[PDB]
Amino acid sequence: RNLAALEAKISEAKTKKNMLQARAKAAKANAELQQTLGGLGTSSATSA
Amino acid sequence: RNLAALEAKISEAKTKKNMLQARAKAAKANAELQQTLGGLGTSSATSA
Repeated sequence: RNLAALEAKISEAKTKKNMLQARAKAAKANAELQQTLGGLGTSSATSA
Repeated sequence: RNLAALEAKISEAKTKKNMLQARAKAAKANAELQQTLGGLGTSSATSA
C-alpha cells in the first residue's frame, strides 16, 4: 500500500510540475510578445 | 543423559537465536522501508 501511494504521489507530482512549468513558460513568452508589441522602437525616425 | 540434554540445549539455542536474528533483521528492514516511504524528499522542487 505504501508503494501504491508513493507511486501515485510521484506520478502526480512529476506531471503537475511539468505542466505547470510548461504553462508558466508559455505565459512568460506571451507576456514578452505583448511587451515587444508595445516596445516597438521604429518611432525613432521622428528624429530624422 | 548429560550429552542428550546438552545436545538439546545446543540445538534449541542455535536455532532460536538464528531465527530471532533473522526476524529482527526483517523487522528493521521493514521499519527502514516505512521510514523511506515517509522520508521522501521530492517535495524540495517547491523551491524551484
